[PDB]
Amino acid sequence: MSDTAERVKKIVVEHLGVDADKVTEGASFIDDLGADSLDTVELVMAFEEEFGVEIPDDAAETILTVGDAVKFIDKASA
Repeated sequence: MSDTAERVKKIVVEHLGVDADKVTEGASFIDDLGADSLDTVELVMAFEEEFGVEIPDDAAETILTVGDAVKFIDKASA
């Protein structure tokens, strides 16, 4: 039913190569996936280039769980 969620999650599943079910709003790419700030940054950049938006650097710091990254891309998408 979601437009941005499905997109973000999809890209994450095709990029990370993990399960989609695991990609939930409360899914932290840091712990849930056991990744570091690096992974988060990379993902953010990918989505930014995919949708074609412009966000600050601090944004990557605010993006912890899927819901964060998704909500961000959707917010900047407008």
